[PDB]
Amino acid sequence: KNEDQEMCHEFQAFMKNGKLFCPQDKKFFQSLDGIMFINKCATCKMILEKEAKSQ
Repeated sequence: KNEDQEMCHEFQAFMKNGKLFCPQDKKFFQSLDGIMFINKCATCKMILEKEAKSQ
């Protein structure tokens, strides 16, 4: 429920077995939703890199 457990909600689908390919179609930048997701993209990506430090 809280974003403190699943910060990546839409980008999650962009994860291929632990591989987050955020760089896909940022063209959405031409819109607010795109400007937003794109802002959460580069960020949602580092969210996965954090799991690599736990193990």
